Amino acid sequence: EVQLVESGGGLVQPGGSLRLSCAASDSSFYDYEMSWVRQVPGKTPEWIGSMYPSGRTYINPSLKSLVTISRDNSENMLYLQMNSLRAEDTAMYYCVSNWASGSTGDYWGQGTLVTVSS
Amino acid sequence: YSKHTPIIVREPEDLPQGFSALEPLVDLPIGINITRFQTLLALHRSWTAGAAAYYVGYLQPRTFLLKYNENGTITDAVDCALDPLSETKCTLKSFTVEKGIYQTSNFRVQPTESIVRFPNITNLCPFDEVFNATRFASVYAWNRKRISNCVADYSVLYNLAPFFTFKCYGVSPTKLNDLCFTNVYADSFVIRGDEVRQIAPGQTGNIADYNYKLPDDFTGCVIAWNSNKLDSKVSGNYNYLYRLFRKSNLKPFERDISTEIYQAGNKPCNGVAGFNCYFPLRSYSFRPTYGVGHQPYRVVVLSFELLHAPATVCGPKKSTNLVKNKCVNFNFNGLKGTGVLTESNKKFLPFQQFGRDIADTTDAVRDPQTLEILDITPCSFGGVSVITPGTNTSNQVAVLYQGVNCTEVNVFQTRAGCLIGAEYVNNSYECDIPIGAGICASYQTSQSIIAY
Amino acid sequence: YNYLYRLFRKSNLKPFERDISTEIYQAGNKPCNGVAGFNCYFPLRSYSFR
Amino acid sequence: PTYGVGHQPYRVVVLSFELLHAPATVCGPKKSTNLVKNKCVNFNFNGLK
Amino acid sequence: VYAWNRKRISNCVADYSVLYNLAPFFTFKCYGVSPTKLNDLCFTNVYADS
Amino acid sequence: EVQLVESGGGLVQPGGSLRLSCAASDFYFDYYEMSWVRQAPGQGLEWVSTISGLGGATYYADSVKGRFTISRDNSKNTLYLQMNSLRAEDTALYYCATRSPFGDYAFSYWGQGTLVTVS
Amino acid sequence: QCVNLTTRTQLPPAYTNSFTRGVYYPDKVFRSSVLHSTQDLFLPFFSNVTWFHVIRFDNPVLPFNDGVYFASIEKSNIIRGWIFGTTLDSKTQSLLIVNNATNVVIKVCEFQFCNDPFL
Ligand SMILES: *[C@@H]1O[C@H](CO)[C@@H](O)[C@H](O)[C@H]1NC(C)=O
Ligand SMILES: *[C@@H]1O[C@H](CO)[C@@H](O)[C@H](O)[C@H]1NC(C)=O
Ligand SMILES: *[C@@H]1O[C@H](CO)[C@@H](O)[C@H](O)[C@H]1NC(C)=O
Ligand SMILES: *[C@@H]1O[C@H](CO)[C@@H](O)[C@H](O)[C@H]1NC(C)=O
Ligand SMILES: *[C@@H]1O[C@H](CO)[C@@H](O)[C@H](O)[C@H]1NC(C)=O
Ligand SMILES: *[C@@H]1O[C@H](CO)[C@@H](O)[C@H](O)[C@H]1NC(C)=O
Repeated sequence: EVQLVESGGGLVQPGGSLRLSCAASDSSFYDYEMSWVRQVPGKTPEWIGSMYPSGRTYINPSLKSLVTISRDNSENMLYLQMNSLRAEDTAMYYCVSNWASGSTGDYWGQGTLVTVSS
Repeated sequence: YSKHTPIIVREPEDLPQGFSALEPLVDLPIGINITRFQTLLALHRSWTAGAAAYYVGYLQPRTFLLKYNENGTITDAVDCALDPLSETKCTLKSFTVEKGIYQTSNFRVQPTESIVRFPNITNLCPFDEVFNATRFASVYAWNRKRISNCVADYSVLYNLAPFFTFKCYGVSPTKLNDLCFTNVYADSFVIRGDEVRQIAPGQTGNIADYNYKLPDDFTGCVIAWNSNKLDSKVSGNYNYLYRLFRKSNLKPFERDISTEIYQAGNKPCNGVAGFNCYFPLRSYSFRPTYGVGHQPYRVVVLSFELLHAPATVCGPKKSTNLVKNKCVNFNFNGLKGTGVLTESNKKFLPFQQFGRDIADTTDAVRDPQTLEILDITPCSFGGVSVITPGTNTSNQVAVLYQGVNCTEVNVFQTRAGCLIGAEYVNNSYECDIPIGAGICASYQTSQSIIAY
Repeated sequence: YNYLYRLFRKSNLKPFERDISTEIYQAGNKPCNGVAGFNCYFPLRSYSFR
Repeated sequence: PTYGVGHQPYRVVVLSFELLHAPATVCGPKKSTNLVKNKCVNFNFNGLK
Repeated sequence: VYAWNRKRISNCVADYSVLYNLAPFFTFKCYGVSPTKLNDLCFTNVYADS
Repeated sequence: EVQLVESGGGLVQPGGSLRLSCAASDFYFDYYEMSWVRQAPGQGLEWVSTISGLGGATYYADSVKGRFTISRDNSKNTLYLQMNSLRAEDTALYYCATRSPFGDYAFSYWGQGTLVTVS
Repeated sequence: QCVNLTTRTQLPPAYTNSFTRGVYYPDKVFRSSVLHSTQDLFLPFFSNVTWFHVIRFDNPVLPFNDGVYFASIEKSNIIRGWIFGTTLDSKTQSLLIVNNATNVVIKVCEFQFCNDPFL
């Protein structure tokens, strides 16, 4: 009934990092699988991270040892720290809880404006 | 069968005008499929073919009235279906029919079509989110969409990508769309091309035992179409996930939501994912340049359940086109029989569907979909009468169709029927063979059967 | 995996007749000619005795 | 004791009947009513109804 | 079963209405007579097999 | 093979409650169908309820359906049956049995069964 | 062995009339002075049978639906047997009959036939 997700964004900052964090409202989130999907025009599907309930995460074979995800429950807000920002990262990131193996009760947000161009 | 007999005179090399019986010779233990034969000659290479001639014919299922002699030899025979005279001699069980009119058989035409005309199909099962969604599911975790009361019409699945498997286990694909089950679940996922064979009841395969375990007695279907056109991302396609490492195999139709670490050795890892500690999750690699075995395929299975509950899901109906002015088989959801379907002027009531008469038989039905009152009437039928002046006089016969207008079977229409084979003269002689309604037949003169 | 059995036929087979024809069925209007897809099924299954 | 119900000893009891031209001696626990005369009734004797 | 006793019953008042108990039956039926309304029929000699 | 038993039957007042929580020892129930069957004195094994293993819905029964409900936590083995407002003709012999889908309606191995009476 | 013999021209066959011929004994029962009516596969009267003549090596593979009335009239005994089967492509069984001048050799096997069988 409420999303309360995808609050943030960034500007063109080459060679820096992204502190994009998307919180979650107080609900019955127990077996949730948070992830990040880009929305660049032309390539709709995109996988970045994983939020398995056991605490372990899975990174894509392309960006190996490039994206780091840490769990934070101080104020119910997930963190994500990456480095080595490229120039083709212009897209619209999302924080979807109903990732793949879903699409039945799937819901999304509004979009975090993040773009970089040298 | 065979029979050997010489000739009496120098024939014109044609079939002789005689009768001969054939005796059985051999009854070999055979029965293999035989449909074509060929005769061998005897070439006398001094190549010369000689002089041979045969009269190969074809046999047909017919009835014959065989006359046995005092010594057990067949002398005469009747075809029983060639001419009305043969049919008369067949139904009379004789060979010298007397002068008069004889009833041989009953004329009756046969139906042409097999229309059904079942009611409409209103409740359509939800198949727009399981065959047209963007991303169905992964392999390590699959979805399950419970379907409710509807009629599962699988004929609409022809609009998908061609060259897709439709192997239905247990049930028969021909009789697939006539089955009232109680619940049907759809499990959709995307795997590689070389893993489609692994989706089967009890077959060896890594994905078939670590990701999805199909039971051995599974009675459903499996659909897998090529997804290389839309599910192949050139820029690092890794949205799909499939498990490869696990302690043991899965139970039939089990949900493996466990994401614990895998241990191939004996040292405790405690969540490090380094040496001798691998992660039991691997992502696919879909590229439009890979082979067919590496292309993505959206696999969806339909598990059918059978309980003694009110049947929610069933099969669709044919509802073929309706034909009029022709005796066809009518199947208006409550009846099966023959009759001509014509537009009737009998006004029915909004709650009435059938129609009876004084004879307590169906004569009018209401069409299920397009409400319209018809008029069921049997086809044309009657009695076939043969007028024969006697075998001792001639062999010409006349056919009389009792109660038939002889328009849908010389031709002359009478009040007793329709006489075909005798001309009507304007003279008036004494009655020789009574026909009916004051019409009498006789063999007078150029001898022929005349009516008067 | 050496015991097989048919599943469907165009009509009821006549008594005391062997159905050895292993041709692929065609339940539609498009020519199949050995594709084994939609409206084209293999009328011979196999048992799973255990 | 651990075996399923597919093979368990069933105490099957077969009660065979026999009726010949002889007076019956065992019926149900039906209380015999009173007999009235000169009036049409529904007689329910041992083998007469 | 090898020497099943054929216990004969005579001069009795049989009440076929108390045999309903636990230990699920096999759909107790009567081949030859009616299952119910057995209290109105009188028999001359019956045999019991155990 | 399987050593499933029944437990929970007892004397219940008209309009009371009862818990017929059965269990099992070892069998594949994640894709089987578990059901209940009652046995009125002098009648057969009438159907009561059925919980699906592939789904999770509860297929109910005739007019007495508006008072019964079943559930399952699916931890090791269980099959509950909540009794609400039991009437006079509700006393029968319930048997916590099961079956297998994708086949005939012939039920699988049954249980020892219990008895519940109302008075 | 089997050889490929060329120089075979195509010509249309002839036709004639079957004058009340083709009647055999249906069963082994002996009748006398009766008129019995059977329903066996006989040759219909005036069936317009073919008139394949050999003067020319014209031996075409003719269909065998339910029966063949082979009536050969000759003196030099050119007809010495027949060949049966379904396709004669060394894939299925096929029946063979040979009528030698001293005996008859009938055997059904899967011989390697060809399009030009002769003697
Ligand atoms: C025999 O074979 C032919 C062609 O091969 C075909 O009619 C069918 O397969 C078989 N027919 C029968 C009646 O066995
Ligand atoms: C039938 O047999 C008798 C006695 O042998 C004989 O006289 C008669 O000619 C036979 N009939 C025919 C048609 O050969
Ligand atoms: C999927 O969508 C297309 C067009 O949107 C449609 O033609 C097709 O019928 C749909 N699939 C099904 C199974 O209805
Ligand atoms: C069935 O569908 C046809 C096609 O639109 C319609 O004309 C007819 O009225 C429908 N039948 C009923 C009973 O509504
Ligand atoms: C036969 O058909 C003609 C033409 O429709 C009609 O005039 C005549 O009355 C019909 N006769 C009978 C006996 O139905
Ligand atoms: C036999 O049939 C052929 C082909 O239809 C025809 O040309 C010929 O005249 C027929 N012969 C007879 C006697 O009917």
